[PDB]
Amino acid sequence: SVYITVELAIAVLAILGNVLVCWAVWLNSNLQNVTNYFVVSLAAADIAVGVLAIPFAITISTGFCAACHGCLFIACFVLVLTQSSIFSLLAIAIDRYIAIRIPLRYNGLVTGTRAKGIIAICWVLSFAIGLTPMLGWNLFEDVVPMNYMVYFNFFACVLVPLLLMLGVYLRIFLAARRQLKQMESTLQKECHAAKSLAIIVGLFALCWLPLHIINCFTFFCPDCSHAPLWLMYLAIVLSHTNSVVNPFIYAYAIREFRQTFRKII
Amino acid sequence: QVQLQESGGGLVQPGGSLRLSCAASGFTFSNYKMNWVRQAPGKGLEWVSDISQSGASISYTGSVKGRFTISRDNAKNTLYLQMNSLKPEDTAVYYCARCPAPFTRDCFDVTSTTYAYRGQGTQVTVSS
Amino acid sequence: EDQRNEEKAQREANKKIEKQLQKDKQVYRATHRLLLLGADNSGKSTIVKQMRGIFETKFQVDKVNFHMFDVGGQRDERRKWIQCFNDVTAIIFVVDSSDYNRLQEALNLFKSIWNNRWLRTISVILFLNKQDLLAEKVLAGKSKIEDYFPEFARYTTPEDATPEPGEDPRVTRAKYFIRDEFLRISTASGDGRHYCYPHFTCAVDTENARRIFNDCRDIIQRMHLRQYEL
Amino acid sequence: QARKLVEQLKMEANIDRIKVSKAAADLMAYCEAHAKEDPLLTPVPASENPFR
Amino acid sequence: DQLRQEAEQLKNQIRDARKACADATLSQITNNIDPVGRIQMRTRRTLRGHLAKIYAMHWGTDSRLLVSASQDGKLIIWDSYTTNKVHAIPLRSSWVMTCAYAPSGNYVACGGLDNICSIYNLKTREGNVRVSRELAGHTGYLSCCRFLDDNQIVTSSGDTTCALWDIETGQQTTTFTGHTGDVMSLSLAPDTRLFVSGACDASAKLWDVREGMCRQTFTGHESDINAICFFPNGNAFATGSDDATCRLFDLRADQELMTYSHDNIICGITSVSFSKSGRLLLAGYDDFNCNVWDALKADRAGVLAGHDNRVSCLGVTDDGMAVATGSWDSFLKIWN
Ligand SMILES: Nc1ncnc2c1ncn2[C@@H]1O[C@H](CO)[C@@H](O)[C@H]1O
Repeated sequence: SVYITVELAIAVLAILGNVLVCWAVWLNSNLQNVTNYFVVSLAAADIAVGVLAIPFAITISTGFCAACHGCLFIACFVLVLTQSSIFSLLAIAIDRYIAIRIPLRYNGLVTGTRAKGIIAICWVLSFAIGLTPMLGWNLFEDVVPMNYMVYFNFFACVLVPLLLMLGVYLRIFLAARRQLKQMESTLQKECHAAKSLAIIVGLFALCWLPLHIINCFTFFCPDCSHAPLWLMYLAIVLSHTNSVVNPFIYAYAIREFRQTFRKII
Repeated sequence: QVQLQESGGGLVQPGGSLRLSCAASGFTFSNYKMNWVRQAPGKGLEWVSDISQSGASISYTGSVKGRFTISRDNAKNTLYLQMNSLKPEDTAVYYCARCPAPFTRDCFDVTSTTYAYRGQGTQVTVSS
Repeated sequence: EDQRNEEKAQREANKKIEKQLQKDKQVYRATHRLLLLGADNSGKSTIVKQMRGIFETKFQVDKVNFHMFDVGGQRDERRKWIQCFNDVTAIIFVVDSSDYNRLQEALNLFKSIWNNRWLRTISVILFLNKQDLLAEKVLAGKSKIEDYFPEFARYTTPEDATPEPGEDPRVTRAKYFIRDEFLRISTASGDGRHYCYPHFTCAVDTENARRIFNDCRDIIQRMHLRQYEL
Repeated sequence: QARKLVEQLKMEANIDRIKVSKAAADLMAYCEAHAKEDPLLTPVPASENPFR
Repeated sequence: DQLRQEAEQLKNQIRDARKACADATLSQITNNIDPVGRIQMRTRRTLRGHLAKIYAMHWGTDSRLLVSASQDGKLIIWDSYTTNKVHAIPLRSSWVMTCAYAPSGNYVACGGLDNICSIYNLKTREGNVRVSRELAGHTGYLSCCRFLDDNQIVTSSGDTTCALWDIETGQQTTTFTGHTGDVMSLSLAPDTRLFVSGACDASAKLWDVREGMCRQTFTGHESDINAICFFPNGNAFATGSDDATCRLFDLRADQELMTYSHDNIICGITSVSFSKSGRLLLAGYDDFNCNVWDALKADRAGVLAGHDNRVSCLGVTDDGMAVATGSWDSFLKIWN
């Protein structure tokens, strides 16, 4: 299987991008603020998930043969880290919403202690969800409860994020239109804003949906035997591509930090 | 070494052309934007005209628009101001001040008898 | 290492200093500042209801604080002390619209402010005072704008008119001509980093604080969106 | 008014002068004297600089 | 007309006298000295803890404690040797323009746009640091309130007036007048018998504190004077002019001995100071980078770097073992 080559290439690319962003934070003070706390937390989550899960994913893919509960441990670990990434994305979306909705009280409502509070809450939630199988609810498909999968992970804790951030960014676009047509060719600013917000939300959805949709189809159609393993691996590499690409979305090409990493070279 | 002398000026009947000059000395003329100001008796100073560094852009006051041509000769360091078709109410002492900062377009050069980059003065009047 | 026992006291002093400075930072960030400005004797001291460097004012509004600044003790010279206001939330500019002669001086001051290097990135709220006085003067008609400004000869009120009861075509024309002059000044070169917020007011009004609140909210919203690079 | 400005010009004008050559020489042979004890000109050894 | 002509004649005579006795130039006579050589300045410490942009700073007498203030309206007494908040005094007026550290180290002073730079104590008998005296009588703002001793503070206002204050009575003892425009920066002499003031009219005046009168004048710039520093020998001094050029004058010669400028720079200066040996001259700029000029060859030894925004102040220790800079980014840096 080239599966390995692909996964490790994605992992090393994640390493490069996330080390880049973290070092960029290290090499500036103006780029460290209450908002950028969330960005660096997202970078840390991306690091961890790539670095550890991806090798763990290939190792579990190699073969289990019912060797006790080690496979369960690895699966729960990867679940935890991926969902931590998801919750980091949700948190940054919420921060953006509050900032653009209540600018005046935003400063007094977003404090450093509160920010650390949401970061810790997101991480503990990711842990307390991805360790759920150990409680007793019990390759990865060969071993994990598909009922738990469908009725906890997809149907709730990736839909609720997607819907919340979608609504938040729709409200952001509405505010952009309000400030465009109220005081301040206009038929292109709307196009640009729509392109931005769409591309980001749709990119997340495209890179995270396929695997869960095939999971739901397999859960609901036992007569439907199974999708091909190449479909499975394509969805897997898509998810890892999301993990690689988050920095590619967040502050990269924003003309704010992109210039910061541009001048070093 | 900043010196500003104002030639031209004097008496002339209404609607009789004139000329004026402000030849600086001791500072880089080409690097500043110039101004012309005046003050009639019983009244404070007031902006009249100006010119950018190269002379490409100009401005004017409402009253005299279309009556005065402000020309800047960078090489000779002398700034002209042609006076055309005078009116009786335009009599006042005239000055010439380069606003402080070179290489910019912001100026605060009309301080109330306190500015330091202002020329000495010149007198122009009108009578029958 | 006994000398390090004094280092212990130094560390304790550091801890206390930063403990106080934390609250200092919180309050300072929470506070909002407004640099007032305008020609002397132009309704400046009376613009705001006030029921709530030398002259400063604290007034809460719907659980938000504002710190207005009116530096009015110095001389006419402004080329130096203005540079110390590069990081204000916004500026409030008040002009007595009834003084036709002084209007040109106000115009030039505003242009200099807008094109000033260190204030290139501050948007300014705009207050025009004595609309009733201007209305009375123009209705009397002894004077005239055409006396001092030629552009008033061929000015047609824009399609975006919005008069109120009593306001005749003439007074509306005067109001919007002055406003359009200021808007032209702003739009001559803006770079998209700052604009102006025209307004109209009398000296017996109260909605002023609400107007400043709304203007500040809009400006900060635009600033955040810009940081998002749209 | 200016009767004091003219006098100030007078007192300023009437003052002894030193040739620029000698002025330069005697402003040079002080930086040529306080060179050994010059901190910035020659980096101090590690023990010398307390990093502060 | 009967007096303007006399003034012109006197000025022409003064200019002719300046031109005469000017054989050769500093660049002509010092050209045979070797270059100082590229310098390797780097940060040996950074200082954090401010609330807003910094304006002014000053070294102590012991070369270990320095005091600075920011637009936030606070005075912070640091300790370079072991970074520590020795004190944190907030002023009544959130605005501030300058700070000063008494040679004895038992008093400091600062002021702002409120036109009153007050006296602050540090040897409190009870144990609490409290303001001692507020000096009123100046009309404009203050751009320097330099100390002289435990009971005398030199001050220059923004209303073209500088005066020496007796702290005990808090009443002016002498008034200096003559500057046409605003006075910005002042610096004392090693013998504390003379001080120089630079004003926003392309002229800086030399005075005499004991007598209280202008002894000489200097005019060699095309804009206002932003900063001024006295040469250690007491025979010269430099000025930071907004016209993007630094010039040096000599009292004995009464002229301008040599000037520093280049086309690479189109930014006016903000602060200037001298090295202990005098060969190095530290010049600030508006582009966040602080140059170092060869004070005796008109050359540049290699600019510093690594500051966020406009550099506001600058200084060197009494012993010259370190250099400190402040900016609008609320940071304080210390260099080797
Ligand atoms: N059927 C599956 N095959 C492989 N990985 C899966 C499967 N279902 C869920 N996952 C894991 O869930 C996350 C969703 O991309 C990844 O960590 C992925 O490895």
